[PDB]
Amino acid sequence: GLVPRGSHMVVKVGINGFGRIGRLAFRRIQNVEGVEVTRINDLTDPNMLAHLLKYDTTQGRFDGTVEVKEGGFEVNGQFVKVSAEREPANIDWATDGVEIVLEATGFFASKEKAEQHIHENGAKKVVITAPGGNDVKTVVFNTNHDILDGTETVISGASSTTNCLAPMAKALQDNFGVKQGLMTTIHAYTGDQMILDGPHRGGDLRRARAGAANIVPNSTGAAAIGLVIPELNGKLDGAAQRVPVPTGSVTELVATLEKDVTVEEVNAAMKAAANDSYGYTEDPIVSSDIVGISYGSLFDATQTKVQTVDGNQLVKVVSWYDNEMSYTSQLVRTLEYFAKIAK
Amino acid sequence: VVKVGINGFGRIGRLAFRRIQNVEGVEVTRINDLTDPNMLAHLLKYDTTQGRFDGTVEVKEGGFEVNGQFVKVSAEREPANIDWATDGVEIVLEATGFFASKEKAEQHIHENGAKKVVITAPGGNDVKTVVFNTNHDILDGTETVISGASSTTNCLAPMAKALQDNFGVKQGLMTTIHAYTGDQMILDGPHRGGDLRRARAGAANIVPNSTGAAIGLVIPELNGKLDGAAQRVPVPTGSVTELVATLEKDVTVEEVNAAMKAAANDSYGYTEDPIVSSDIVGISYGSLFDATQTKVQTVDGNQLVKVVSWYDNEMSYTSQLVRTLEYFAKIAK
Amino acid sequence: VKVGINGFGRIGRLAFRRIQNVEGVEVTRINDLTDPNMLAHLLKYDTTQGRFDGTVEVKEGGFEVNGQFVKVSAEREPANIDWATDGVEIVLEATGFFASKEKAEQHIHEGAKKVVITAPGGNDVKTVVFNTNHDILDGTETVISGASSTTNCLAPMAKALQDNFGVKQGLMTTIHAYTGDQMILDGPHRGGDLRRARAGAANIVPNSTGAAIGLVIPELNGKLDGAAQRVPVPTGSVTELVATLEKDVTVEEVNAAMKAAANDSYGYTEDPIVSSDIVGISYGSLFDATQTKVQTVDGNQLVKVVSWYDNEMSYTSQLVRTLEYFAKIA
Amino acid sequence: VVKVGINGFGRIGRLAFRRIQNVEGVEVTRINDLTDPNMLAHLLKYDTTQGRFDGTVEVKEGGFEVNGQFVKVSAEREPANIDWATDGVEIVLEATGFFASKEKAEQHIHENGAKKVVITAPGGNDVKTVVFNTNHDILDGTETVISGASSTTNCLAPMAKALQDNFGVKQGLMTTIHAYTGDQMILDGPHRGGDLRRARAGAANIVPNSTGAAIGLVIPELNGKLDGAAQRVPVPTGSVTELVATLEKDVTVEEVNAAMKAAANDSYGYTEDPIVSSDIVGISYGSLFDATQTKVQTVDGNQLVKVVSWYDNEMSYTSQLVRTLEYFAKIA
Ligand SMILES: NC(=O)c1ccc[n+]([C@@H]2O[C@H](COP(=O)([O-])OP(=O)(O)OC[C@H]3O[C@@H](n4cnc5c(N)ncnc54)[C@H](O)[C@@H]3O)[C@@H](O)[C@H]2O)c1
Ligand SMILES: NC(=O)c1ccc[n+]([C@@H]2O[C@H](COP(=O)([O-])OP(=O)(O)OC[C@H]3O[C@@H](n4cnc5c(N)ncnc54)[C@H](O)[C@@H]3O)[C@@H](O)[C@H]2O)c1
Ligand SMILES: NC(=O)c1ccc[n+]([C@@H]2O[C@H](COP(=O)([O-])OP(=O)(O)OC[C@H]3O[C@@H](n4cnc5c(N)ncnc54)[C@H](O)[C@@H]3O)[C@@H](O)[C@H]2O)c1
Ligand SMILES: NC(=O)c1ccc[n+]([C@@H]2O[C@H](COP(=O)([O-])OP(=O)(O)OC[C@H]3O[C@@H](n4cnc5c(N)ncnc54)[C@H](O)[C@@H]3O)[C@@H](O)[C@H]2O)c1
Ligand SMILES: O=C[C@H](O)COP(=O)(O)O
Ligand SMILES: O=C[C@H](O)COP(=O)(O)O
Ligand SMILES: O=C[C@H](O)COP(=O)(O)O
Ligand SMILES: O=C[C@H](O)COP(=O)(O)O
Repeated sequence: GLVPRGSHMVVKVGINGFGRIGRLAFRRIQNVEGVEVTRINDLTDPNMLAHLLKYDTTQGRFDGTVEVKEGGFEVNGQFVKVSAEREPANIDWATDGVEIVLEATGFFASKEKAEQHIHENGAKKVVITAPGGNDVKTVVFNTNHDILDGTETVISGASSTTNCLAPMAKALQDNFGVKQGLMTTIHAYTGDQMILDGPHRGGDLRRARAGAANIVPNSTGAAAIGLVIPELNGKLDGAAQRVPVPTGSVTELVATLEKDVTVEEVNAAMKAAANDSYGYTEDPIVSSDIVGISYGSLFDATQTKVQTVDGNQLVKVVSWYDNEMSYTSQLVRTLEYFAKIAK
Repeated sequence: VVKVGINGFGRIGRLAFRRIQNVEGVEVTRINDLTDPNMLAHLLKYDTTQGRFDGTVEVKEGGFEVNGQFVKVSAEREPANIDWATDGVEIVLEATGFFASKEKAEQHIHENGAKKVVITAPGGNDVKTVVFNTNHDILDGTETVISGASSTTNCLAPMAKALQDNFGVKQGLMTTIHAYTGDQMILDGPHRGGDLRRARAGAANIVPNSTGAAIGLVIPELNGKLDGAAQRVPVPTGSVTELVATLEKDVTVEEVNAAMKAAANDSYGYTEDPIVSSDIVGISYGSLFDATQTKVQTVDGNQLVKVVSWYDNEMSYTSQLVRTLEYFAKIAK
Repeated sequence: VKVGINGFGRIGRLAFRRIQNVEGVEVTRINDLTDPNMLAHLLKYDTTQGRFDGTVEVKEGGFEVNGQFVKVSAEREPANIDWATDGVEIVLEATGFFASKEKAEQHIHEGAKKVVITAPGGNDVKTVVFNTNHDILDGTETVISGASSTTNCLAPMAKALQDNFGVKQGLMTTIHAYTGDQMILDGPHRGGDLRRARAGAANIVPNSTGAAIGLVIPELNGKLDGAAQRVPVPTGSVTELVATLEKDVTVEEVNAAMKAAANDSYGYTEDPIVSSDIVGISYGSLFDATQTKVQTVDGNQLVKVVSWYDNEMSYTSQLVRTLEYFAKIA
Repeated sequence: VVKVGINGFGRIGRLAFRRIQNVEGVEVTRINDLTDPNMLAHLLKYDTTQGRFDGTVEVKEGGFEVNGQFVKVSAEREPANIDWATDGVEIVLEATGFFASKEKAEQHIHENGAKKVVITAPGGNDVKTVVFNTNHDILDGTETVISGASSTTNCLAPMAKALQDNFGVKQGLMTTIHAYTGDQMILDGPHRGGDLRRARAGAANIVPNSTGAAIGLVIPELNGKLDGAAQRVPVPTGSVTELVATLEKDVTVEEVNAAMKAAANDSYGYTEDPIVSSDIVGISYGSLFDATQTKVQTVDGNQLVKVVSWYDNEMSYTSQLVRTLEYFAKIA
C-alpha cells in the first residue's frame, strides 16, 4: 500500500560531496527517468567539478557534453547549480526544488549530523552513502529494501563491502543456515588513505601509509551486517587488506553451516539467488574485469571451497565488487525506490 | 668450507648469493643461467626491491669478481651437461623453477657434477621438505635431493605448529595476500603454463591463484587438515598469510598471541606494531606473526580463530633456504 | 577482403576488435603459440581496454565471435601457415619476431598474398602513418610497415611544423607506458637490454625508441633523433619534441597550425588532460596545446610541442585504417 | 652543538631528522606538526620508500625518545605561537610547505622563538637560495631566512653550471620525469590548490605539471636562459631531469661526459651504468649525472645537446638540505 510515483513524476535530488561516489551517482542518474540532480554542494569552484565529471581515471570519459557556466555547469544543455558551503545547515536546498539529499562527503555519516540538511529552505530527506549508525535503517537493494515505508527522514545505503557480502551471506542462510563466519575483503585503496607516508587526520597508523605502494591491513564497515540481515547479527565479523589498485575489490567469507554441503550445491544456490544486484560467473576473472559493473555483488564459483575434516566443514565463498560503481549502482537503485514512496 | 653452485641466478638465486656472503664455510664458486656474465653482474649490483649490492662487482671473461673473488658463469640449458665438479661444487641450489622434482633435480648428480641438490621450491611427496626451525630434524645428511619448501609454507608452518602444540588444530583454511611474481605476465598475454589468471597483467590486478602450501610434509599430524588459496596483488615483493581455523581447546586472543610470542625464534618473529608490507621487505625472519590482526570469534560456544603472519616472499624464504643449506652442508655424509 | 592475424597479442587482439566495425574487412584465421581457450579468454577480458563488446564462445580448433567461427592455429614458422585454406589474402604480422622484409615474406608462398608488419620493418619497406604519407601506397607492394606507435604520434605533429614553419633540427622524448618486452620483475632479458631487464611497473626506465621517421617524412631525414622514458602505467603515452625552426613563431601560431592540421588521425585539445584520458582513443596522435612552449632568448627560439597517444589503441586505429585502405587497392 | 627545530615532520622533515643523527654539530630538540606523538613516532620508525629507522624509537608523554634521547613534540598551527626557545632551538627547518616566503617564514622569529630559518623549498626572489657545492659561497651567516631550493633545482644546478663553465650556455629547455608527491591526490578529487592535474590520481597517471626550478637565483649568469616543466609518473619516490640546450662552443658526447666527471664531488655524482629509478632511492648525491643518456645532435653545423641526471627527490634533496644546514649553523 505504498502508492509509488511514476517515472514521469520527477523527484529533484541534491548531492553533498561531489567526490567519487557523488560524481558516479550523478552519472547513473542521467539514465534514471524521474530522478534529476539540480544542485551540487562541495568545497570548490565549478570549473574543478566540471573537469572531474568529464574526465575519470578509473571509470572513463563522461558520456555527454559538459560546459562550465557562472555558479554552476551545463550537462547536455541542462544547467546544474554549484555551491561551496561547509556547513549542511547553511545549504538552501529548497531554492532548487531539492527534496532528497545524497550525503556523500564522508563527514556527516550519522543521524544527528545528516539531519542538519533538514531545516527551513532545506531538504525533506537524506540518503547517507555509507554506514550511518544503528539508529538508521540500512539498505542493501534486492536484499532488505522491504524495510522502507517512505516516512523515514534519514537512511543509509550501507558500505560497498556490505552490498557485496549481504546477498552472498543471505543465500547461505536461506539455503543452509549459518552458524558463524569470518570475512576478509581484499580491497582497492581509497581517498581516506594517504598518497605517501604522512600524518593521517583520523589517527589511523595504517591509513597514514602510502596506499598505492603497500598491502595495508584495516578495519571494515561491513562487520553492521546485522542491520541488513537481522538473523545473522553478531554471527559475522571481519577485516580488510587494502592493496594497490585504484578501484575494484573482492570479499572472501569463511563460515560454518547448519547443514552439510558440497561445492556444487553452494554454487547452485548462488546461481539460483542471482538477480540485477547479485551476479553469477564461472569465468576465471581478475579485478579489472569488474570495474564499472552494475552488480552490487558478483559471485565467483571458481573460488568456492568446501573443506571436510572429520565430519566437520569449513565453507569458503568469494564475490567480486567494484567498490565504486557496484556500490553506486545499488545506491541509485535504493534512491530511485525511496524517492517513489517518499511521504 | 663447503662449495655451492647456483642453477638459476634469478630472484631467489641472486638473493641466496647475497646472504651466503655472510655465512662462513659456505661459498658460491659457480653460477649457471641462460645469459652472459654482464647481465648477471648487473642484476646482482642493482635490485629494484632489495637495494644495491653491499660490495664490489666487476665483470670478467667467463664470469665476474665479487669483492676480489672470481665466480665462474656458464650458460648451460641441460642440468646433465653442467660440470659442477670442475669448480669443487658439492651442493647445488636448484633455483630455475624448471627442475622441481626428484627425477629432474637428480640430473645435476652425475660424473663431474654435484653430489647433492637443494630445490628452492616444493619438489613432490618423495622428497624431504624442510622449513628451518620447524622440521629440519628430519635431515640425517644421506639425502641426495631435498626441498626448501615454498615461501608461504615457511610463513604458515611455524604459526600452524604453534597452534597445534598449544591448543590442537581440528581444521583450517588459509588465504595468502601475495606479491606478484615472475611467472605472472607484465601485461595481458598468453601464459606458457596455461593459467588464465597468471596470463593477466600482474601489477594492475587483484589476481586469484593457487598456492604451493604440501604442509603435511612439514607437519605430519596436520596432513589433510589444511587447505588454501592466494590473492596476487600489485606489490613487487612482500606478502601476508591469513589462517582461519577451528581448535580443540577454547582460547582467548591474549592466549593465542602469548603462545606465538613463546614460539618466537630466528625463523619465527613476533610484533605488536601496526605495520604494512613495505616494512617486511628484506627481513630475515621466515615468518613474522602480527598480534594486531588476531581474532577469536565466539558464537554460541563455538570458536573460529584467525591468525595472521607477514613474510617477504623473496628474502624471508631466502633466509630460511640458506639456513637449511648451511645446516645440510655441515651434516652431508 | 579476408585477413589473417599472426600474433594475437596486444596489437593483434585490439586490431581484431576494431575490424568488427569495418565493413569489407574480416578476420577468418588467427595464428599464435597457444590453444583457442587461452586466446578466447584474452579477447573477452582486457585489463586496460575493457570487456569485449560481443559474445565469444570456444569451439574445437577455434572460437565463435557473435556466431561467426574463426579458426585458430599454433604454428611457430610463418612458412608452414596455410593461410589460403581460409581465404586469407593479407596477413597482420603482430608477433614482434618477423619485423623485416625477409622474415615477413615467409608468409607469402603457395599462403598469403600480402603482409602488413605492425612495427618498423627496415628501410627497404614502405612505412606508412595514415593521413600523413599513405599517398606512397600504389597497391603492388608485397610487404608494408604500419610504423611504431611513437612514429604515428610524432609524424603529424612534426609535419605540421615543417609545412608551416620549416624544421631545422629536433630532439624528442617519449614518456611511455611499459610494454610486454619489459620484465615484470628484475630478471635476465632475452634481448640483452640491461634496462628492459628491470621491473617495468616499479621503475622509471630509460630506453631507445623506434621513431628514429625519415621514411615517413623524407625532408626531415637525419634532422630528428630521440629517446624514451618507460614509466609505470600499463598503457598510455606522451611525446615531447624540442625543435629549432626556420621562421620565428609565437605559442598562438603553433597551436593554430596544429588545429588547422587536425583530422581523424591527428586530434586537438586545450583541456589539461592526463594519460588515463587517452586510453582507448581512435586518434593516432592528440596534440595538447596546454603544454606548448616557445622560448625566445637573444633572438633565438627553442620550440616545444607535445602530443598524447595510447600506444595500444591509437596505433591500432592507425594500423586498421592503413589496412583497410591497402586492402581496397588490389 | 647547534640545536635545531623541525616545523612539518613530513617526508623531508622526517628524512632530515634521520640524517641529522649522523651529523655531530647538529641536534633536533623540538618537532612541530598537527598530530600526536604516537603518529609521528610510528612514521619515523617505518618508511615505505626509505626503509626502517636505524635505531630505537619509543613513545613518551608530549614527545618521544630516539636512542634514549627525548625529543619534544607540539601541535601548533601558527608559527608565531611556537615557543622554540624553550628547547634551545636557534635554527628552524620550515618543512610544512605552507610558509615558503620571507614574510611567512619570519613568523618563526620572535621572543621565545628562533633566531634563523631554513625553508625546505623555493622561498621567493628576496631570499638567498642555496644549492650546496654550487653556490653556498653566497652565505655569510647574518641572514635570518634562507631557502634550500627545490629538489629539481639541486639536480639541475650542478649539471647546468658544468655546461656553462666549460662550453657556455645560450639557452635551454628542461623536462623532469618526476615521482608523485603529497600535494597530488591519491584518487581523482578536488585539489585544494585549484590545479586540475594534481587533482588526478597520482599513482595511476602520467600527469603534466609545472616545476619549481624554472635557477637564476643559484646561477646568476643563466638567469632567464632556462625554462621547463614536469611529467609526474607512478613511482612513490625517485626522479630524473632531462635538459636540452644550445651551447656557445661545438662539442662531442665524450667532451660533455668528461666535463661532468671532472665536475663530480659529494653533491654531484657520475655514472656510466644503465640504471633505473629504484637504484637512486636513498642516495646522498644531490644530482647523479648519467653518461649513458647523453646526446649531441649535429644538423647543418648546428648542435642540440641533451644531458640527463638522476635524483631521489626525497633523499637527494634532504642530503643537500642538511649539508646546507650544517654549514649555515657553523657560520652564525
Ligand atoms: N569510494 C568508495 O569506494 C566508497 C564506497 C562506498 C561508500 N563510500 C562512502 O561515500 C562517501 C564518500 O566517499 P568518496 O570515496 O566519494 O569520497 P571522496 O573523498 O572522493 O569525496 C568526498 C567529497 O566531499 C567533499 N567534501 C568534504 N567535506 C565537505 C563539506 N564539509 N561540505 C561539502 N563537501 C565536502 C570533498 O571536497 C570531496 O569532493 C564516504 O561516506 C565513503 O565512506 C565510498
Ligand atoms: N620469488 C619468490 O617469491 C619465490 C619464493 C620461494 C620460492 N620460489 C621458487 O624459486 C624458483 C625461482 O623463482 P624466481 O622468482 O627466483 O625465478 P626467476 O624467474 O626470477 O628466475 C629464474 C631464473 O632461472 C633461469 N633459468 C631458466 N631456465 C633455466 C635453465 N634451463 N638453466 C639455467 N637457468 C635457467 C632464468 O634465466 C632466471 O634467471 C621457482 O621454483 C619458484 O617457485 C620463488
Ligand atoms: N603494444 C604496443 O605498445 C605496440 C605499439 C605499436 C607496435 N607494437 C608492435 O606490435 C608487435 C606486437 O606487440 P604486442 O605489444 O602486441 O606484443 P605481445 O607480446 O602482446 O604479442 C606477441 C604475441 O605473438 C605471439 N607469438 C610470439 N612468437 C610467435 C610465433 N613465432 N608465431 C606465432 N605467434 C607468436 C605471442 O604468443 C603473443 O601473443 C611488436 O612488433 C611491437 O613492437 C606494439
Ligand atoms: N617530497 C619532495 O619531493 C620534496 C623535495 C624538495 C622539497 N620539498 C618541499 O618540502 C616541503 C614539504 O614537502 P613534503 O612532501 O615533505 O610535505 P609532507 O606533506 O610530507 O609533510 C608536510 C607536513 O607538515 C605538516 N603541517 C602542515 N601544516 C602545518 C602547520 N601549519 N604547522 C605544522 N605542521 C604542519 C603536515 O601534517 C605534514 O606532516 C614543501 O615545501 C616541498 O616543496 C619536497
Ligand atoms: O571507505 C569506503 C569503502 O569502500 C567502504 O567501506 P568497506 O570497504 O568496509 O565496505
Ligand atoms: O612462486 C612463488 C613463491 O614460491 C611463493 O608462492 P606460494 O604462495 O605458493 O608459497
Ligand atoms: O610501438 C611499439 C612499442 O609500443 C614501442 O613504441 P616506440 O618504438 O614507438 O617507442
Ligand atoms: O612538490 C614538491 C616537489 O618535489 C618540489 O620539487 P620540484 O619543483 O623540483 O619538482
